Amino acid sequence: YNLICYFTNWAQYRPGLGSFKPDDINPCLCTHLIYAFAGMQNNEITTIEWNDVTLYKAFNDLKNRNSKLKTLLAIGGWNFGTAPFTTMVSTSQNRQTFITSVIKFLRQYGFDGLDLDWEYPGSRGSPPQDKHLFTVLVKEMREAFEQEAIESNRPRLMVTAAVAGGISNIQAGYEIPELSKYLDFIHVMTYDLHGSWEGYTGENSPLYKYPTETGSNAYLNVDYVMNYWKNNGAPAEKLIVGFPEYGHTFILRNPSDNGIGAPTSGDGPAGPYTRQAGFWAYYEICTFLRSGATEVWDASQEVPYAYKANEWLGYDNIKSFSVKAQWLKQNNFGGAMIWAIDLDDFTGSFCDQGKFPLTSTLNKALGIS
Ligand SMILES: CC(=O)N[C@@H]1[C@@H](O)[C@H](O[C@@H]2O[C@H](CO)[C@@H](O)[C@H](O)[C@H]2NC(C)=O)[C@@H](CO)O[C@H]1O
Ligand SMILES: CC(=O)N[C@@H]1[C@@H](O)[C@H](O[C@@H]2O[C@H](CO)[C@@H](O)[C@H](O)[C@H]2NC(C)=O)[C@@H](CO)O[C@H]1O
Repeated sequence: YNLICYFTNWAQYRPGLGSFKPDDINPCLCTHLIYAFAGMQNNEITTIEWNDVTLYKAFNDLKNRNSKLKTLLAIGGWNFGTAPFTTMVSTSQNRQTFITSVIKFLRQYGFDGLDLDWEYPGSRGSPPQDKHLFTVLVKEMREAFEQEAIESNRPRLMVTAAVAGGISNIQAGYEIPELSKYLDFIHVMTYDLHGSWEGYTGENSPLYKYPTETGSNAYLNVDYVMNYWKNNGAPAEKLIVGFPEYGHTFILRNPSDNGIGAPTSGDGPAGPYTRQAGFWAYYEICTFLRSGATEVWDASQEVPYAYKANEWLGYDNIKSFSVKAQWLKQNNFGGAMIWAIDLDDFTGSFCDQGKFPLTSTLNKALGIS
C-alpha cells in the first residue's frame, strides 16, 4: 500500500508551535510526500513562496533518510481557481509550454513527479470542453514523461492527480476510463463532504451514509465516492483514499439540537493556529476535546463528532482512521493520502497520543514500516 502525505508551504507562517517546515517531517512515515503548491505564470510552472527553493531542498533531502521515499510537486489547489488551467490546456502550444516547464522544474529541484490539482475541469468557471482537454493534458504529459525518461536515461517522472469527491464535479470534469489509463495514481478528495456551507451539521469524511440519507445526500460518503470512481473506469489499485487530518466546525443555532443534521448558522469558529473560519487542525481539535467537549461516535458512519455549548465539530480520530484503513485495504485500493501532515499533532504536545498520531495510525495499518 502507499501512504501519500501532503505538505503545505504556508504552514510555516502559523504562530508558535503551529509553524511547520519539511524538516519537521518524519521521513519514514509515508511512501510519498507531495509539496502543496506550485503555481503557474505564462503557462509555466513556478514557485509561489519566497523560500520555496529552500523548502524544496529540505523536502527532497528527506530522501537522505529513506531510500524508498518519493516526492511529488502539486500544482494548483482550491484557491488557484481554474482560469490559468483553462488557458493552458486550450491550445497544444500552451500545453507544450507547460509540460516542458514541468519537466525542467521537477528535474532541477529533485521531484519524482507532478500532482495535478485542478479543482476542477468543467466547474468553478471552467467551460465544458475542459473535461476532454484535461484528458488530453494528462495523456500528453504522460507521453512526454515517458519520452524524457528515454532521453535522460532516468526512471520516468510520475503523473498523478487530486480529483473531486463531489459527484456533480466528477461528472462534469473527468473522462474516467481514458484518464485512468494515463495517471499513475488518482488521489480522491474524500473529505469536505459536509460543512457549514450546508446550514446544518455533518461529518467531514464519513465512511458510510447516514441511515436517513437518500438520493444526492447519499453520495456524501467515502464508500460511495470511491466506488463511483472504481465502477466508472478507474482500477482500484490506482485509487487512493483521501484522509483529512482536520475537522469542520459549526455554530449550532440551539445547543440542545446537537446531533447529525442539527441546524447551524454562519461559517463556524476559527482556531488560534490555522486562523480560518470553519476548520481546525487535529492538534487544535485535541485542545477542544481536552477542555470538556462532549464526544459522540457516529456509529453508522464510523467517525466521531463533538460539541461544547454551541460549537460542533465533525472530524476524524485514531479510531476512524483505523476503520477506514481496514475498509480501503479490504476493498483493494492502492492506499491512502492525507491532507495534510502539518495538521497532525506533529510535536506530540497537544493530544498526548505521541508524535504524528493520525499519520502513524495509517503507517501501521497500511504496513508502511
Ligand atoms: C489535495 C487537496 O486536498 N487539495 C485542496 C486543498 O487546497 C484544500 O486545502 C486548502 O488549500 C488552500 C489552497 O488551495 C488553503 O488556502 C486552505 O487554507 C486549505 N484549507 C484546509 C482546510 O486545509 C483541501 C482541504 O479542504 O482539499 C482540497 O480542496
Ligand atoms: C462533496 C462536495 O463537493 N463538497 C464541496 C466541498 O468540497 C467544498 O469545499 C472545498 O472542497 C475541496 C475538495 O474538493 C477542497 O479542496 C477545498 O479546500 C474546499 N473549500 C472549502 C471552503 O472548504 C465546498 C465549498 O463551498 O462546497 C461543497 O459542495
